[PDB]
Amino acid sequence: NWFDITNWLWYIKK
Amino acid sequence: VQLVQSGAEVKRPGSSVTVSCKASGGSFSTYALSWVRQAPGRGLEWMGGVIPLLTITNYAPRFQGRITITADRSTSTAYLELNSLRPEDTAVYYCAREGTTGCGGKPIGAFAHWGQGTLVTVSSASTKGPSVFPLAPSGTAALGCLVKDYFPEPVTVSWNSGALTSGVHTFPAVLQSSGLYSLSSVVTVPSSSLGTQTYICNVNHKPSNTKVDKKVEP
Amino acid sequence: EIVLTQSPGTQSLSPGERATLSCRASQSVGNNKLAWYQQRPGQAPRLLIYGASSRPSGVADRFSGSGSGTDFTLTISRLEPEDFAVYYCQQYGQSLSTFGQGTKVEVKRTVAAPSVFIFPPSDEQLKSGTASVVCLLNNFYPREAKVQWKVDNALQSGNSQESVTEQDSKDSTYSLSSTLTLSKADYEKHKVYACEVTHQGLSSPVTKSFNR
Ligand SMILES: [Cl-]
Ligand SMILES: [N+]
Repeated sequence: NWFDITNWLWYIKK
Repeated sequence: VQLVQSGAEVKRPGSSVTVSCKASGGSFSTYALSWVRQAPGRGLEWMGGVIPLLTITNYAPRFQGRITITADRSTSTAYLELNSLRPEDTAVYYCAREGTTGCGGKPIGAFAHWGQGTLVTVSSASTKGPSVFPLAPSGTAALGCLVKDYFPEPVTVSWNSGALTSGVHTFPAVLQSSGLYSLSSVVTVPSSSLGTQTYICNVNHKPSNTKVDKKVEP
Repeated sequence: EIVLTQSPGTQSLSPGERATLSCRASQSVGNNKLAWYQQRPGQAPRLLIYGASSRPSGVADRFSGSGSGTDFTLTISRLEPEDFAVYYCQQYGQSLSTFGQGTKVEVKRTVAAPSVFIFPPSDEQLKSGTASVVCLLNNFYPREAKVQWKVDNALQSGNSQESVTEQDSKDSTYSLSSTLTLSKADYEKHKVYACEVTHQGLSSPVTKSFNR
């Protein structure tokens, strides 16, 4: 799901 | 987060349109930006989106082969390109950015932030100012103005320079077989006022600089 | 592709009443990624609910979302005047996001028959080679109405267009304008110009007419 990618990006960038 | 889109566009059939969306506030690169359109009188349709940092696009199958969505990190601007335009592509195009939850910037996927929309009109018509004709009145009388054969949208109409709003109905334009628009504006008033009171319809079509103050009398 | 069904497409309710709006999905929505938006005429959509039941901080707590799988509901606990608008559901549980076709929540009021007016073409327009005849159907409820143009009692087709106003914010009525367009030459071939109106508030059709 493309709509989940920015959540992962957010999580890994913390 | 504020999203500001480029202005209304008239495009010929078979041409390509580019619409821009500039974001100010928050972060741009790490949040999903989508384009959604709405044809006149119809529903919202999701067209596609982009995640700028990763350059990952995602297009609705219906538009795959006709759309390009790009993002410019230097200007926090996203672009929609739609090719091979047809009359059916006439619509308001909105940019929409996903929201966040909490104070940490966690994204929510759903579209919290919307641009003001861009009307793209797909037409072969040329700019044309309307003719303004009275709809003369015959306890209650109706009178109005017919604003005929203009392009493109929009036209605004007031009565008595905004002093008269009670009982006024300004109707949506119709698109005629010429590809020109027509609209009507009416007002109901006491029959007894037709002798005493003046009724003037103020028509404004900015693209043609047509500004008519039409006195409607019995 | 997930098809979202919003049925009914219109709900006529009174201020203060509860509203429940249905969104049914053709397939299970991934991780209940279901959003609701409000849209008022001339405005961009506004997010009310995301993730089926989450409400953004700014949004009135009279809005709530529920459901999961294929079966979602937006609840408005008590309708305020500003809540009469269109509501769209959206799934984003797979890369192809879709919307429902929308449900319009409109103000229920008493049946009101249209007041019907017919306007001949202006002398000014007739100078120009075209004749537009206008029929106004004023302040009626509900929205469903039919206009038929007759010229010397011949039913017209393909030479008229109409449009309808948004529901009036004060009296909850609709109005409709229809234009019949002819060449001046064709307009001068006929005597009787009539618009015939059908509406729930009328026990039989109303005709307004003039003789050229
Ligand atoms: Cl709200
Ligand atoms: N392509």
